[PDB]
Amino acid sequence: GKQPIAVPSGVTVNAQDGVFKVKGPKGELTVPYNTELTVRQDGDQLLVERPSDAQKHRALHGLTRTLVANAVKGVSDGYTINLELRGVGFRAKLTGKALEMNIGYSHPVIIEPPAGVTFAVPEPTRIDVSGIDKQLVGQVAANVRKVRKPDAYHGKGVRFVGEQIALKAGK
Amino acid sequence: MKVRSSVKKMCDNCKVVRRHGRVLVICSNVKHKQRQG
Amino acid sequence: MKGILGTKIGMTQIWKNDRAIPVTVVLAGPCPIVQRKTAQTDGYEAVQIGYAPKAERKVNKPMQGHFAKAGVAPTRILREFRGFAPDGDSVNVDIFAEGEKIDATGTSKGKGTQGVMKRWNFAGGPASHGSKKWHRRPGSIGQRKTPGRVYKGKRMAGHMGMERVTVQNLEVVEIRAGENLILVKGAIPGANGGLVVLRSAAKAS
Amino acid sequence: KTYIPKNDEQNWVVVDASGVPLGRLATLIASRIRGKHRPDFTPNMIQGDFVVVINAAQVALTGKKLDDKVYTRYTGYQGGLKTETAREALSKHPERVIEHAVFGMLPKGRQGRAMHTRLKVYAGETHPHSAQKPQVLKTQPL
RNA sequence: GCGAGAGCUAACUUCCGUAGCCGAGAGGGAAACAACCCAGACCAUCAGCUAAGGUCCCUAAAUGAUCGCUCAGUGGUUAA
RNA sequence: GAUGUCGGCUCGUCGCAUCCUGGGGCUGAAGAAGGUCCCAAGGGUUGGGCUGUUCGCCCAUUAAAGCGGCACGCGAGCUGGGUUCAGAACGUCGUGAGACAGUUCGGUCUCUAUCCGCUACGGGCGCAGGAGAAUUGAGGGGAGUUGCUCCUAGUACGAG
RNA sequence: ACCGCUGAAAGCAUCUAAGCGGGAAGCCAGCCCCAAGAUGAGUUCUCCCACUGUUUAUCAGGUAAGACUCCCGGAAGACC
Repeated sequence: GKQPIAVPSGVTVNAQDGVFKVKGPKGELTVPYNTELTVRQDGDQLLVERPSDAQKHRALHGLTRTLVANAVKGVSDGYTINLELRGVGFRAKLTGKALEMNIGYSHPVIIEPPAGVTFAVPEPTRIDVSGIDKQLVGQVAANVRKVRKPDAYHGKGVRFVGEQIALKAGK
Repeated sequence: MKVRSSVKKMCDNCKVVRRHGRVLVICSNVKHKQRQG
Repeated sequence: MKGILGTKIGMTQIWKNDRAIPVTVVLAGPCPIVQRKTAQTDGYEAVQIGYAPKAERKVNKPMQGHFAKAGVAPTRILREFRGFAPDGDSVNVDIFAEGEKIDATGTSKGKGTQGVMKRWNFAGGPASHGSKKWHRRPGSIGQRKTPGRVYKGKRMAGHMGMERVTVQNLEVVEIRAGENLILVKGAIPGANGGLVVLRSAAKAS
Repeated sequence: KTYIPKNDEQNWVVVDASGVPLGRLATLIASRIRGKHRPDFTPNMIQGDFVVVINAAQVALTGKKLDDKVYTRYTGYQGGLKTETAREALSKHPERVIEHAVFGMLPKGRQGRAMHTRLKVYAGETHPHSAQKPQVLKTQPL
């Protein structure tokens, strides 16, 4: 079961109906939920209470909270993942906002950030996907982590810095 | 991937999961990767 | 899309540089515009061009009105083209450009009633080791008490030819405006004197 | 001795298909069509009012509108003429999803067929009301 | 169907014992269908109550009432 | 009071427990090449020699050179090599007439399609006037294969 | 098939039960051909236009636009 709810300043919830509408310094974010899913703010902090309790319920429960709490650090602090390009001649440049891979493929890989995401590069050997929506970011750093998975013999291609990739080790 | 009728753990990892009407087996190691389907 | 009507005329030899190329001389006379169909009148966009001319003494009364409805001059042939336009009358000048690949579409020369060896290739049989089913005649139409019939489409003799056809991607070699003549590489369908339609690649490489 | 026939009647009803469970609705349509509270209430010929359905496109199903509901359709000599589509796949022609689930809950004989004729669906709403100039007693489902 | 031999505790298999049915049995049911289920047709009737079975629409009759079970389309083809 | 039999040839079509091409997991997978399990039948799956063969062995190739079903698919479609007529021979059995797990040479496989089905092509009528012509597309059919060289790159990889 | 993002019920973990994405010579669309007897028989442009016949010959009969008949041909075709 989940209940705590840190709703720091910047926020602005609006449980108006099922579109549990939100607005913060990072940009108004909206996350829908279950109506019979009871929730609003009490006193200062917040909480999503529930009707029945066992499964069909306690699940959406433990869902919504975790979800809203997100939009919080959401419009509050914004999210950003840091990827690592690794291997001989692996490197990303850029084009406007376009992430530009260069990872062994006979021709270069261009990646374009969607409606509310942004690419950044420190050294053409490390990456970053910041943004508002925790999902998308993950839901995209993926698409970048996918342009090339790490190998079981040298763990190349994109990865998660503190990524644990042991090597099979061959000949 | 291992499609076996009888799907069970094979070490203190094997994490029997249930994705779309299927019985799965995700272990930290792969050769334990199972799946009735 | 684009396109114009024409008449086949014949093939002949022509060298583009040092490589001789056979070519089908087509004549895509200037084409009139006799009715602009629009997805607001006929529920769809398209055009109606005309071709060979016609003496008015042959021209039905109703047909006159239709042509007169644009003051064109009775053609004798009308054909539609989807998503086209221009203003005035359609010729090949500017339309097709030397180098374009096209889809010529005439009417196959009609081969009358043809066997299977000829209409579907088949193989007939023997010619010497026993027979009565020398060469042509199909082998067997089916199986037995199962599918106690024959399938819908089994290939058998029939009228072959006289069908619409389309030979895609042809290289408009030369183009003699001032003569609505055009020259295409390869062979176009149907015989000389036949109506062929030339369009832009239906979908080319 | 039992009662005879009439005719000079052709009740022109307009059921709504919105959100309602296709089937249920169907049964209803299939009801009136064939013979509701029926006039002379008779077999021989039909007196079952004319039905107009709007929307349709927004009919309703349940677990399967992707799974299970597969409207099959086997063409010419079945030389692999096995053509089927998911019901959701009937987003090209919701119109038929209904229309073709009712001609089922209707006699299949000579008359029976002449009875789909009176059923008349429209994937829309108000615009549909155009193909509607007679009566229009809106007798929604339940 | 029940009780056995046979046979792979195989077959609309084969041979006995035993009861019922078809054979010589129409009618309702089981989509359809000898024998399964209900029931034994003297004739006439726009009359009525029931069996087995049933009561969304194709068919006659509660999309009935109340407390539950499963989201599989299980229901609408088996097992370790 | 007859459901023509083995094998070919012709003509196909269907299932998948996929032979090759497509996608994927794991590999004891370095790469290249493979093993193996999953998903997947669009399409494709060669020519010769021996045998009546099916089968199979073999020559040369191939991406491959799948397995099965359809009265061991198909004789009112062809053959007829095979085997279950009459002749004749050998071995074998029989005193014999004859016989056979057998072997061997020979030996007339029926012009005319009525119903369904199928391929083409017309006549009627219908589509709320009588006519000329140009079309929408409901639905339906066809096609849907693969190699090799080059480039990237002699890179990644690899002690090489 | 297979890989995944956000992620509860199992304060962790999880491709999942809410949700979202990638992904095959296959499926649907796409290409070429047929096609409203799609009897739910569609659409568009154009033409001919409102004749005659007394409950004795109740509907046919002149005709318009148009077309067939027929003649001479054809790269169309068995006949049509």
